[PDB]
Order: sequence, then structure tokens, then C-alpha cells
Amino acid sequence: FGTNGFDIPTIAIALLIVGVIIGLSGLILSIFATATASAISNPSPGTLAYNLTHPLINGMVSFFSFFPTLYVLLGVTGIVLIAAGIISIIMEKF
Amino acid sequence: FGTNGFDIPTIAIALLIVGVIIGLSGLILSIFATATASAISNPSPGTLAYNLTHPLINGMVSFFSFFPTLYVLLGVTGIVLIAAGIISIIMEKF
Amino acid sequence: FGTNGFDIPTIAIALLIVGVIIGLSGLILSIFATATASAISNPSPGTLAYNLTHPLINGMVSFFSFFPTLYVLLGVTGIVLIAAGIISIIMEKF
Amino acid sequence: FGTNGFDIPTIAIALLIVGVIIGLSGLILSIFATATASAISNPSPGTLAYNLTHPLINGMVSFFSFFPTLYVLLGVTGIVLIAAGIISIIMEKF
Amino acid sequence: FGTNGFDIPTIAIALLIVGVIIGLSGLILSIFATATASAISNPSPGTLAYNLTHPLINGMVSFFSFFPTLYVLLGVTGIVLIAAGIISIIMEKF
Amino acid sequence: FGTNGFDIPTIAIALLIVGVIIGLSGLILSIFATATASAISNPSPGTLAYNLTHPLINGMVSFFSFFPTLYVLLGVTGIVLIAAGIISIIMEKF
Amino acid sequence: FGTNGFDIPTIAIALLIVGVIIGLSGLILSIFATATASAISNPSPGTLAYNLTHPLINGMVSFFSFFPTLYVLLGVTGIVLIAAGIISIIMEKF
Repeated sequence: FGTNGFDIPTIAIALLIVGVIIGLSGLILSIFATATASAISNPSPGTLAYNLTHPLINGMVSFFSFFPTLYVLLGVTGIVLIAAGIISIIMEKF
Repeated sequence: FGTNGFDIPTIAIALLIVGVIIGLSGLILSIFATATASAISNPSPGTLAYNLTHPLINGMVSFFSFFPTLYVLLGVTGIVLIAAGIISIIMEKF
Repeated sequence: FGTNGFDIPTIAIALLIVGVIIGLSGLILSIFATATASAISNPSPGTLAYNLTHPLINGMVSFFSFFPTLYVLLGVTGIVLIAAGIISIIMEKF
Repeated sequence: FGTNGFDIPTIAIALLIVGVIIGLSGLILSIFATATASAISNPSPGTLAYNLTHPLINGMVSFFSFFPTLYVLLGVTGIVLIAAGIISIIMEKF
Repeated sequence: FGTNGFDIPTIAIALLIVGVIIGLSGLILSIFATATASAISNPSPGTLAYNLTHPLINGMVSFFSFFPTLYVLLGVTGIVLIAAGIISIIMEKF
Repeated sequence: FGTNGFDIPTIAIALLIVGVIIGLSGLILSIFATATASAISNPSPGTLAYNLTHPLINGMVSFFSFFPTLYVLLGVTGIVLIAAGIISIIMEKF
Repeated sequence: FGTNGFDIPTIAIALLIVGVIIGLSGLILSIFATATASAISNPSPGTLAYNLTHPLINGMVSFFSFFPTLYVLLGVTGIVLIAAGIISIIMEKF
């Protein structure tokens, strides 16, 4: 059901695959994040360990704050792909 | 249905193609613009980041304000093409 | 849909491409500018580090202030291109 | 989207590249300047070390004061390039 | 529809072409003039930059004031051409 | 639309070209003049640097004051050209 | 847009070039003059070094005082060139 490489069943299967992979990634990352949160403690505001540890958790927070826009762009990619398929169909179907 | 290169079915198909392409372009650009709007924040009116970032968004605004007249001219082009076709038909059909 | 090299679908696609590229450029530059703003500190008004660092940020500010007019000219270019296309069509379509 | 060597997407990409490179340069230079400021001390106003060290920091200050106009000229260059492109388009598009 | 080189359809097409070209010229020049107006600032009445910049804008104003009569003469030319055509027709049609 | 070398479309295009070139020249010169104004300082009224620098800025001022009449003459040239065209048309059109 | 070698666009470009070159010359000379002023000191009014150095700075002052009239003549040259162009056009355009 297509012309050259555009197949609606294949597209649906690909959507299934990406959806389930993203679900698993969220699940695993959340589960691991809980363990990390449990492991690290809060020594004191101003001792040696605080100086030694604070920037690390800051980097954690920053990278994880970067995740959402990555996911948004990844989602945007699929609309582009499907639209390219539609245009390609229309171009030489007539 | 024509004389040399003017074909009414071909013209209708071309109109279909340009219409759908313009629709897709609007869709994709709007969706991406929402993501850009979400990503960038407003630091402060007068700090370093404001000086560093404000002209960029100004350029964004300006270019996107230039878009409408581009679209208008692009639309005007088709009337010229169809009129040239009509004249060419009349010239040597009689 | 054209005469020699003027194709309305091609023009629309080109507009799409330039628009999305400009959006990405704004996004990336803003995100990076936030990081730069965070990294650099303000030592003091009159110490060695101030003398060492101030002109650099001045150059930053100046170049980024130059960006907007660059974008404006870049936008102006497209109107010229489309108008040249219209004129070329009219010249030998009749 | 151009005539011979003028490509609006290429220009936008080039602007992106120069912008990010300038941002990185500012970042790295500022970070290094902080370290230099920290390392050197102020011995005394009139001892041997002062005589030995003062002109060096004077040269530092002078060169870094030269930076801003370099950046300004570098920014001016792009407007010239884009204008040359516009003129070249207009010359033989008609 | 003519005698030797006078063709009413050709004349009408030529009028169309000159009209649209003049419209485009006005459009482009106005759009560019807005950008120029935005870019240049007003430093002060009596400093170095004022002395350096004022005559340039004076020349701008003068040349652009010369434009109108150029356009008027250009318009006058067409009446002469059409009248020459009429006379040439009458001379040897009888 | 002409007789030998006088073409109203060509004239209009030439007017467009000269107008845009003059606009760009004004823009670039003003932008550069601002940078020059910023770079040079005012040392003192009577020291060595004043003697060394004052005549240079005097020459700057003088040449830039010469610009306006150059532009005026350049503008006058076009009226002469168009009038020569009109006369040439009238001479042998009848 | 001309007759043999007189081209208004070429003239405008030449004016741009000479203007920017003169601006750069003023800039560079002023910047260098500041450095020269800083380097040389004032030993004493009547010692050996004064006798050894004074005439040199006198020659500096004199030559730099000669600059302005050079610039004025250079500016005058362009009016002559443009007028020669106008006369040449008028001579054989009719």
C-alpha cells in the first residue's frame, strides 16, 4: 500500500516501536532516578562534602532539564516524514 | 485539453500541490515556533543574558514579519501564469 | 509549474527550509547564550579581572547587536528573487 | 535558492557558525582571564617584583582593549557580503 | 494589428511590463529605505560622528528628491512613442 | 519598447540599481563612521597627540563634506540621459 | 547605463571604495599616532636628549599638517571627473 518506500502499515509499526521505546526509557530512567535520590544524602550547608558534591547534582538537574525539548523535537520529526510521504505520493501518482 | 503546454488538468493538479505544500509549511513552522517560544526564557531587563539574547529574537520577529508579502507575491504569480495561457490559446486558436 | 527555473513548489519548499533553519539558529544561539551568561561572573569594578574581561563582553554585545540588520537584509533578498521570477515569466510568456 | 554562489540557507548556516564560534571564544577567554587574575599577585608598589611585572599586565590590558574594535569590524564584514549578494542577484536576474 | 512595427497588443504588453517593474522598484526601494532608517542613529549635534555622518544622509536626501522628475520624464516618453505610431500609420495607410 | 538603445524597462531597472547601490553605500559608510568615531579619543588640547592627530580628522571632515555635491551631480546625470533619449526618439520617429 | 566608459553604478561603487579607504586610513593613522605619543617622553628643556629629539617631532608635526590640503585636493578631483563625464555625454548624445 504505497508507491516506492512509503508504506502505511510500515509507518504504523514504526510509530508503535518508537512509542514503546520512549515509554520504556521513561520507566527505566525514573526508576533509576529514585535509586540515585535515595543513595545520595545531604551532609551540611557549608562543609567539605557539600563543596565536593553540589556541582554534580547541579549538572544532573541541568541535563535532565534539557531532556524535554529533545523529546519535543523528536516528536516533530515524524510529522515531517509523513508530510514528505504525502507530497511524494501526490507528485507522481497523477 | 490544450494546445502546446497549457493543460487544464495539469494546472488543477499544480494548484493542488502548491496548496497542500503551503499548508504543510504553515503547520510545521507553527509547531516549531511553539517549541522555540517554550525553550527560550526571559532572564531580566538589563542583565548580561538580556544583552546577549534580545537582538536574536528581534531578527526572528523581523524575518517572520517578512513572510506575508512573500506569500502574497507567490499567490500573484499564478494569475499571471493562467492569463499567459489564455492569451496563448487565443493567439493561434483562430 | 513554471517556465525555465522558476517553480512555485520549489520556491515554497525553499521558504520552508530557510524558515526552519532560522528558527533553529535562534534556538541554539539563545540556549548557548544563557550558558555563557551563567558561566562568566562579575569580579569587581576596578580590579585586574575586570580590566581583563570587560572588552570581551563588549565585543559580544556589539556583534550580537549587528545580527538584526543581517537578518533584515536576508529577508529582503527573497522579495527580490520572487520579483525577478515574475518579470522573467512576463517577459517571454507573451 | 540563488543564482551562482549566493545561497540563503548557506548564509544562514554561516551566520550560525560565526555566532557560536564567537560565543565560545568569549567564554573561553573569560574563563582563562579569571585564572590569570587569580594567579598573579600584587607584591608592592616599588619593589623589584613590581618593576619586573607591571609592564606585562599593561600589555595585557592594552591588547584586550584592542579586541572590541576587531569584533566590530568583523561584524561589519557580513553586511558588505550580503549587500554584494543582493547587487549580484539584481544585476543579471533581469 | 498594425503596419510595420506598431502593434497594439505589443504596446499594451509593454505598458504592463513597465508598470509592474515600476511597482516593484518602488516596493523594494521603500523596504530597503526603512532598514537604512532603522540602522543609522543620531549621535549628537556637534560631536565627531555627526560631522562624519551628516553629509552622507544629505546626499541620500538629495538624490532621492531627484527621483520624481526622472519618473515624470519616463512617463512622458510613452506618449511620444504612441503619437509617433499614430502619425506613421496615417502617413502611408492612405 | 524603443528605437535603437533606448528601452524604458532597461531605464527603470537601471534606476532601481543605482538607487539600491546608493542606499547600501550610505548604510555602510554610516556604520563604519560610527566605529571610527568610537575608536578615536580626544587626548588633550595642546599635547603631542593632539598635534599628531588633529589634521587627520580635519581631512576626514573635509572630504566627507565634499560628498554631497558629488551625489547631486550624479543625480543630475540621469535627467540628461533621459532627455537625450527623448530627443533621439523624436528625431527619427517622424 | 552610459555611453562609452561613464557608468553611474561604477561611479557610485568607486565613491564607496574611496570613502571607506579614507575612513580606514584615518582610523589606522590615529591609532598609530596615539601609540607614538605614548612611547616618546619629554626628557628636559635643554639637555642632550632634547637636542637629539626635538627636530624629529617638528618634522612629524609639519608633515601631518600638510595632510589636510592633500585630502582637499583629492576630494576636488572627483567633481572634475563627474563633470567631464557629463560633458562627454552631452557632446555626442545629440
